[PDB]
Amino acid sequence: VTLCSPTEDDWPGMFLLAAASFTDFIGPESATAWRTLVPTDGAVVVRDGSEVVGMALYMDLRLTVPGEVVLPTAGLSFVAVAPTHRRRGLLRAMCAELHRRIADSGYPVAALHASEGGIYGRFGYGPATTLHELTVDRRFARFHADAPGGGLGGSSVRLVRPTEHRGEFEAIYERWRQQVPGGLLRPQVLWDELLAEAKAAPGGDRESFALLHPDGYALYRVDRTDLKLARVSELRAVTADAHCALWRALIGLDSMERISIITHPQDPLPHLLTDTRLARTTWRQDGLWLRIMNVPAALEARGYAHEVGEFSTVLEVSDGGRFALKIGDGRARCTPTDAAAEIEMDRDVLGSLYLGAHRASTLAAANRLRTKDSQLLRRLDAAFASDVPVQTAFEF
Amino acid sequence: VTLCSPTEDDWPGMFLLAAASFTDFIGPESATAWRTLVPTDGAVVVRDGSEVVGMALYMDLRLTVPGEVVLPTAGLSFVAVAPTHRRRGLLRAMCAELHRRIADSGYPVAALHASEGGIYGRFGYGPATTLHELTVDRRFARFHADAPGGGLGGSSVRLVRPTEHRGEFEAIYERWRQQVPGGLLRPQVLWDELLAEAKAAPGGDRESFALLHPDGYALYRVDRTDLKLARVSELRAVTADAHCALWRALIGLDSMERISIITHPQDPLPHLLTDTRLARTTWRQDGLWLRIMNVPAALEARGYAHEVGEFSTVLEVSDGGRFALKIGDGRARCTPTDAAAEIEMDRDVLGSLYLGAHRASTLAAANRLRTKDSQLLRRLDAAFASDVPVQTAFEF
Amino acid sequence: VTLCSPTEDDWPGMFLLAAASFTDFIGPESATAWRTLVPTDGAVVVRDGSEVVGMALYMDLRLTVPGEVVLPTAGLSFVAVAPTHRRRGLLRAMCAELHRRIADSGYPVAALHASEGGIYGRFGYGPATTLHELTVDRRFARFHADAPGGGLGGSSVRLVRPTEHRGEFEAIYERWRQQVPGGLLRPQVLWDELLAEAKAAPGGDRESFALLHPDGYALYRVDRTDLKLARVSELRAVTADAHCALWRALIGLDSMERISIITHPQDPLPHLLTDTRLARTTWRQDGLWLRIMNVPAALEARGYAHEVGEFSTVLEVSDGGRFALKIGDGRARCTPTDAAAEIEMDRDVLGSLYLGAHRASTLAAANRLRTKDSQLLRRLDAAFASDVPVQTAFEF
Amino acid sequence: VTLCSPTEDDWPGMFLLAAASFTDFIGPESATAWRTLVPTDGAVVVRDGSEVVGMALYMDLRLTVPGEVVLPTAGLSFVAVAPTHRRRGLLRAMCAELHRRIADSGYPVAALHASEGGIYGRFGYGPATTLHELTVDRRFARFHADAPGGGLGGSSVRLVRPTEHRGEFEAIYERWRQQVPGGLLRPQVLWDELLAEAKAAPGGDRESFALLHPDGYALYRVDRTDLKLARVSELRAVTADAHCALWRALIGLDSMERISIITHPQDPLPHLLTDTRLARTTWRQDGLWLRIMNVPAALEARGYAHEVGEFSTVLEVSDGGRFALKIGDGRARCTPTDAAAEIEMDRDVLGSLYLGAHRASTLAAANRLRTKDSQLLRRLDAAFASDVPVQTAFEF
Ligand SMILES: Nc1nc(SCCCN2CCCCC2)nc2sc3c(c12)CCC3
Ligand SMILES: Nc1nc(SCCCN2CCCCC2)nc2sc3c(c12)CCC3
Ligand SMILES: Nc1nc(SCCCN2CCCCC2)nc2sc3c(c12)CCC3
Ligand SMILES: Nc1nc(SCCCN2CCCCC2)nc2sc3c(c12)CCC3
Repeated sequence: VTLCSPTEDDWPGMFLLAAASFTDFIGPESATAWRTLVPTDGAVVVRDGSEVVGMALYMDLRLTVPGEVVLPTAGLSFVAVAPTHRRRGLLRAMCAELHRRIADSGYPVAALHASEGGIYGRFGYGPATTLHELTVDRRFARFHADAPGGGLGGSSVRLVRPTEHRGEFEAIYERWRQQVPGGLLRPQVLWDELLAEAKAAPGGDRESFALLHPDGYALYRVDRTDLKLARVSELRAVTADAHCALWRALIGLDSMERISIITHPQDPLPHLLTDTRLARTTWRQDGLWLRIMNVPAALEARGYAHEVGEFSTVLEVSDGGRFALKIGDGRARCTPTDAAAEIEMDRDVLGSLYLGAHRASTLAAANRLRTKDSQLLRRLDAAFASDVPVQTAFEF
Repeated sequence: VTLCSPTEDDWPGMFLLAAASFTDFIGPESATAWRTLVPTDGAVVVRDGSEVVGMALYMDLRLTVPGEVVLPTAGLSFVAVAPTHRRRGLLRAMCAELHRRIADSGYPVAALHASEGGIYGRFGYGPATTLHELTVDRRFARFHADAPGGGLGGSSVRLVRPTEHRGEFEAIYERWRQQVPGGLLRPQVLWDELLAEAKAAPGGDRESFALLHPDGYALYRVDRTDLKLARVSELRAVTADAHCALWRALIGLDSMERISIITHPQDPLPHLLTDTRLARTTWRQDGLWLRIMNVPAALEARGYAHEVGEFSTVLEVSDGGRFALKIGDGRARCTPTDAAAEIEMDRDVLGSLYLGAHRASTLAAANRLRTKDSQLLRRLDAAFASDVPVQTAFEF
Repeated sequence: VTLCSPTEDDWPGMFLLAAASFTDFIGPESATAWRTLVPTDGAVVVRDGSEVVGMALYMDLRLTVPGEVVLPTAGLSFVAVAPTHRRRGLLRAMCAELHRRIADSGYPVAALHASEGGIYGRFGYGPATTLHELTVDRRFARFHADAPGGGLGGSSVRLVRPTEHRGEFEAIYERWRQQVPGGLLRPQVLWDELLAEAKAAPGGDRESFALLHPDGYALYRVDRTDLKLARVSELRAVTADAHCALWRALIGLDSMERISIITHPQDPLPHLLTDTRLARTTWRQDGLWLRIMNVPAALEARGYAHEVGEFSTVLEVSDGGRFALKIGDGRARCTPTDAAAEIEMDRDVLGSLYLGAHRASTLAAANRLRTKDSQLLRRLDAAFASDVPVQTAFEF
Repeated sequence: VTLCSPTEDDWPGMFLLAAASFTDFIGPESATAWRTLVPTDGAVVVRDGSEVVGMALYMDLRLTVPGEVVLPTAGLSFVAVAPTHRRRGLLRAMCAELHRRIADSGYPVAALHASEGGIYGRFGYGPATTLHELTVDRRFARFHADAPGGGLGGSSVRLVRPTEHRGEFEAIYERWRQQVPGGLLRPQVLWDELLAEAKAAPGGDRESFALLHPDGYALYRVDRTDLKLARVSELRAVTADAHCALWRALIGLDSMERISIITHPQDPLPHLLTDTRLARTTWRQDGLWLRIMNVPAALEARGYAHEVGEFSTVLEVSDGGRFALKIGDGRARCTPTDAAAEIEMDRDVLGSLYLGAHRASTLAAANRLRTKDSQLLRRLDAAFASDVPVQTAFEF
């Protein structure tokens, strides 16, 4: 067992390990598209003597963070150890090698989507966004008087075939991802994939329809087995008007009993209805996980709340450095120091604060984040908070 | 049909309407205890010609709000219209009469627990706290290295009969409710009720056990039908140590597969585990609903974030007044003005911001809260936010 | 934390730990009856500083083993560690102390019923009997021509109130337990308990009825929630005639769709029907677990198959001795030796072979039982096998 | 209605009756393969006046019986009566005709797989092997210290595409079926069928993967609807090492919660784990059914336990002959006699004892097997028992 970059002849073995390791694997001729996002030296394989018994890679991604700043981001994915080589330390070896390469390439952060919430904390990854399934019983749903877009005169929302309005979706998503923390550049090849999932499958998923507004879209389909449920796969809205308009259209799906969507905890949909409770939260999970690769480069890159006054402190990341952190005017300066640490935390905890989805107060309550001054805790809390709520772009 | 204060001879008719209207009604000799919390002229009945076809009352409560300030609070409850007198405007008449009496008595706020999330918005009530059911699969649960109270040496947590350690629970709850927004004074008679629910029922609920720490307690019981589920009815912890210690004890219930609890969205339990995901959010609802009875008295009474700098603005509540609002140094001054409104909202929306559980940004996104300056929105957001997270005390 | 025999004043604390540790606990005034089966120095408690945080005891039992031989048996039960004192090594301390006392008292074997199949292997306990739930769809059930007791003329089976025919049940059970491996003497106090479970509970279990034959009985009751299911709590038959007669009566319960019973894997009921498949096996578990306390005393006490010819060998139990074992004429001689071991196994594996419910071939296939001669394996297999099939008496 | 051998022009009508009679029918161009195993005069059809309203056939099979002896075996299958011709005695006519031809061809035994356990007893078929579904919760599964193949150094097990390692599977199965009672020669055409079921179906079964050891294999696939369940379709192991190695690989399927397999009651898997209970028995049924066509030829062909001493007796099969049976040195001599019968049974009961999966004691308890000497019962029991446990090869 040795660690190597895969050659063209390894990929068939990687696809076999993929098929056996991921229930949701989309076959090799669709994995061709994701491969384009893997840089030269983005992948490691472990061979036995030889078949692939281990693999991991990263993709080149652009992640939006608070202050509408776009970071280069190594997206970890396609991580797998053969069932025949468990408890052999292959993951520890592969992750160490990719993190070496990710750091040496100058990525300030790495990101992934977890298959279990227990594996990735020990490698410096912290859950950074929260998924929120809302299911609406749309038979009872009435919009509030105060809701926009309920006036006698035209609807701006159209029902369309997704495949025929790609450019409009691309345009809206591009505007969306640039102004929202958690947003990812979605390259051409993943739009090719998204619109091939939109056509009906023989004895699989049903036809996907689109609701198109000048400033937003929604892709939805009826569930395979529950024919009274509509699953909103993706809703992107740039303006509050577009968000409300699109929800009026979805509550107008009179053949459905329930609309379900995976959104963020600050989704305003409940407040659009006369009865907040009709939009039930039916499921919550960690979305994107973040590993801060370079602490000073990442803390300096994002914006901070203009509301909190200027303040200084010393932050220690366990096996990650000690830094004089000064925050004011929504910018941070982060420099090396040997001064006494006022605030200590593991690198994963920093990942979790970074997009401003978890409050420092909460992590401190669990002792994930040590300090002896609670004034500094309130300040971190307010500084790291995000004006624009954190959303999740797409699974990779 | 006329509106009257009930006399001693009306209560049997009220109890009949209660039994027919509330599935969870606890019989008349236990309703005797709650009656003590109803002031003279706290109740209205509607008689037909005569049996009770309508009733509503308020109880005298002390609600803790941000800045560890305790408000007198009218707690609405025992609201019911006979199934024979629907769409007759009896609720509108009864609520109007109680709100007249509540206001004239000098209560700055009123509060209730909703049976539906659609009834109470139009009477000025806004959902103000969020309930969060966490279910833990305790077979997989491992505490983090960073977690307190996992060191060789004594446990401070004891397993006890609830009935034999009342004074200790009372002491801990009193300390808890005084330092947490949403906290309610729990009077003697509701401790009498809480410990009568703690004994096993013939073909009903099972025996309740207590986990007692110097600085916290947990009441739990095994579910009636699911014998592998433990329901934590109530966990109160004053210190992070007490909260962690009590959870180590609950994960130690080796005969159970799952521990469920109703807590708040900022509960640190997920962050105590190596796997955040093992604490699944299985259910979310509006907890306490708030009606601000006197806008200037309530905005002046609570504390605000010291982090946001001093700022002034003009707030209009629909049919509720217009006020020059100046906030700085965590105090607010709120005075009458006829100046142009910068910020507008219905009274219910104010109820929802008041305990700092909903962000103004979120309500603004839904157009529940109108302004043309987004800088002022960020400021409201930060000012009204609560350092100590908002919890729910007990249903009334 | 120290290990002590409990005094009369400890038992209230033990009952508290019991109530919190066992979902099926029957309250203290019924635990009074089982207490009579606990000898002086049969119990250990661990106190903290003081409440009971740990307890274990054994009861004096008479277990029937192959060759209709009755062994004195320490029955372990009432084992519990407080949820506040997990991973503290209290079980290891308590089990060590009881095993010291059990051995020094001259018990050749100890036995228990497991709450998990993973705890008790490391303390020398092997699963020794197998439980088998058969559910019959009695609407389709027809007895075979070859079945006894289907002839024109009287039925010998009567439907009776259990409480009125105690002596007859006692008589039949006494005959049953003396001729069946796994049989236990059931003392007077556990008959007092068995017939108090036979009366209907308010919002609990339904009335128990009895089917009484001269040479067997069946206790059954309709399920709480499934009113088309009859649960046979206990069927004891001395003669094949009695077993068949009692099943004709149970298939005659025309208001029921299904009869369920927990029996042994060799129960002949399937072979009584024209359709073997109508008696579905719906559930299987380990019944009684056995720890051989004195290897030579236990191997010498039981009978062996007369069919296998005389043979000698050397058996090593890990940390349990090495013995020259000679078996012939259904007796064994077991003496100390330092000669080379032909057969090796952990003490738990011996427990599992002892009642002849597990085949040595099967344990050898799993490498629980090492030898290099497969002829000796066939011989062990045949010797240790039981003519009369192994059954489970009652849970303790 | 008359009984005829089908001509080439009957098969389309037979396939229609098949499609309407068997839910699991695989279409006509796959039935082409099984047809090759049907000898000339292996099939009967009943025509009405003309469409096929009745059919039955046998296939030429080689069944392994105790003593690693291989019998020619008529495998009954494709038995069907049109729903329009029930209770017309067509099955009785067709079975009589095939049994005439099977006997006259010199097959000592016939075998089938039942669609109901109630049809086939009256035609002389006895259930002879037992199926056992084990489901493992693989999250908790830990192998015992004593288990083979858990040492630092290479795994001998590989994850492979089934279609690319046919010869290896064939080799291992050939070795397996020759040394195990219940084993069947699997001809080339049924390997062609087995590896066409191994590829993913559009809106059907998922891709099948293989775990390959030098001395064993496992075919598994994720369930259609339960994506956390892996179904092991087939596990064949020649050595205990291979069996353990393959189970370590299956417990290493970390994306699955549960591994299910259909195996035999003596499968050693439970004993490989620290917790026997984690391998739950979730389902049991009759596997292969056996009809002894020639009693003396079949009793003479198989081996018997060498452990039981030489003994003689007289066996009567109802309408099947009376025989002087002498068993010693694991051989039997079976000759015609008119001497008094010591042991009587229906032919089906003999089928059930023949592979040594049912104990004579058990069948005697049900009066399926009459004798007045219980010493002779113990001897039959031991003689007919099988050293190597009885397994089920494949459904036909
Ligand atoms: N990165 C990829 N993603 C996907 S689908 C996203 C599934 C999300 N998971 C992600 C993990 C668990 C939760 C949910 N497919 C492929 S194929 C292929 C790649 C790749 C990389 C290069 C070859
Ligand atoms: N206030 C009371 N509460 C209760 S139990 C709390 C149930 C919570 N509900 C509250 C509403 C819906 C959700 C859940 N019982 C009684 S009796 C009695 C009173 C009263 C007042 C005076 C006579
Ligand atoms: N030995 C006892 N048994 C029972 S009920 C049997 C339950 C079976 N379990 C046993 C374990 C798990 C499976 C199923 N109750 C009591 S009270 C009391 C004793 C005792 C001892 C002295 C005070
Ligand atoms: N013998 C065959 N088997 C199968 S699939 C095995 C199904 C098992 N059943 C068997 C019975 C019920 C339980 C389960 N298919 C065919 S097609 C075709 C034949 C045949 C014979 C000649 C044309």
